[PDB]
Amino acid sequence: EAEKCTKPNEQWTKCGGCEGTCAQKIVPCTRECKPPRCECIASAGFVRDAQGNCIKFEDCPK
Repeated sequence: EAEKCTKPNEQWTKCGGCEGTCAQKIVPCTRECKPPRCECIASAGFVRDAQGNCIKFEDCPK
């Protein structure tokens, strides 16, 4: 209910900062969040690729 971005994955988020990976949907972070802006969404199922590219989880290697 907040697709105000362009390319897939990168979607609007009210709290940026840290995210998830192909091994940790949620990464610990004493900080809080980055200002509202287009970015990845771990709470949805998106992870960060070694190429620093946010991609769905099913888009991971074997």
